Amino acid sequence: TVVGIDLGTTYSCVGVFKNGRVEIIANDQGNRITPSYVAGERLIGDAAKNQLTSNPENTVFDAKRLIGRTWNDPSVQQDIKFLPFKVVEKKTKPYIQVDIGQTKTFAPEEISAMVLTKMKETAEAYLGKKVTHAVVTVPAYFNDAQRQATKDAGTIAGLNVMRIINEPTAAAIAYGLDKREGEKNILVFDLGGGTFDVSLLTIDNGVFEVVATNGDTHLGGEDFDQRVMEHFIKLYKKKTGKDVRKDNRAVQKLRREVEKAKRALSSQHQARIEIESFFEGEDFSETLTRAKFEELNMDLFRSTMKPVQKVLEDSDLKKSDIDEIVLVGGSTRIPKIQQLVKEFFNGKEPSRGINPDEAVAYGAAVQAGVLSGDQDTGDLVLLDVCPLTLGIETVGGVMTKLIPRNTVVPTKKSQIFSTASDNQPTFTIKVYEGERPLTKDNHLLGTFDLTGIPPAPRGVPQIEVTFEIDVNGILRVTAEDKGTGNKNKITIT
Repeated sequence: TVVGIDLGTTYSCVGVFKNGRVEIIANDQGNRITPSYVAGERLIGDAAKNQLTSNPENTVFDAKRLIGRTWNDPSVQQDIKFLPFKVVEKKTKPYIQVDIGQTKTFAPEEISAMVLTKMKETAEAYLGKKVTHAVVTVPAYFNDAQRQATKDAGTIAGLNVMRIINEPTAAAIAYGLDKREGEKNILVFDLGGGTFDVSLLTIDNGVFEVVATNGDTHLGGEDFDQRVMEHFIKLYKKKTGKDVRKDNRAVQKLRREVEKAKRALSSQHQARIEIESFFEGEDFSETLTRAKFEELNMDLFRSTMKPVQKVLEDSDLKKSDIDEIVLVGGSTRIPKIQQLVKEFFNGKEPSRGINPDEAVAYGAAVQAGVLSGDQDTGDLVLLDVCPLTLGIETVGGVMTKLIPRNTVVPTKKSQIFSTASDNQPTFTIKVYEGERPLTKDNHLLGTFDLTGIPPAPRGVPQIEVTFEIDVNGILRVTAEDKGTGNKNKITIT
């Protein structure tokens, strides 16, 4: 069976379509999203990320920033300034050098391969079978090199990447926006852990097109965490006099608490940050209000509107021209974000229902099912049918059908006719092809007579007219006096 994988900058997610529903699969730790992190032993996911504070030089993350790019790419030269691990050119490509005290050099797609191996190892456990096929998502702005590099990361991990799909397109498919009538302008607002992407999608009768894209490559949920961590470190110093910044474990534990507290503030107006051994055996427990969280981050929040205005004016659209707003990324749970977006679109409510950090993985899994042979319902048999309507002329030049259009061949169909006059001694069978009610508007294929009808009043004699089509398309029309056994036939080609 084939799975859907969201391979994100900061977190990755895996889903699958089974028993008429998509299932987002939790990992060994029970988390439905896995950090895109790799760190004597080799660690992948939550374990690797927990090591960052103590061993930054040899903890690899944000490989998606480098994948399928050249060393002299201004984006690469900019990003390597703030990455703690060693990035070196080799044949014009950026390579990551870490200490396993063995030193090793990894291509970005090799780090991504390890992350995909973990997501593959998450789905196999749940399903109880080996996973060999996947639909993998990429940002809409990815070029062929970045798409191929992502394909190669799947191949190294032992997956047949059937399709590579745009992240905004996958989000739209999760909300079933592909299964509506007419044309729709859709904005995708994607605020992830480390990246902000805005995408203007057009859908005209099932067909998706990415009109324009914008955002900020260095804005995400983790920037909101940093602002809160700053606040509580400053406050703890003021409350006590202990500076905590250089205590690896203190910052590690504070980050965990701020992440969970932030998520609670998406549901409630107050959350408690409780650390048990914060610094030198001292406990720390404080309340963070929603109001205080919003105050610390309001300028970051307001900055997400600027790229939204740019995609609109780059695509020659007004706010009014937008039909749907789809929210993607964990950070779009933040009530103030949803409030700002709604305010921006003069009272229009963004689309919600799917957990916004699972939306891309959900949509990937839907397309996965569409290419999955496991979802087999029932088989078809081709029918041989007659493309034309065949019949005979009745009193008044009326078209009486014996073989309707799309009747299956071979066939034998009989209808009973009688005389239109008292002691009528003969019938003329006039064979017609066409759809019109008067035979004058239809095509004559031929005629024959049936003579020697014994005398009787009108409507009393009983004649069976039979139309026979065999395999060759040979039409054979028979008229039989059922009373006597009198017969005549014609064969039309």
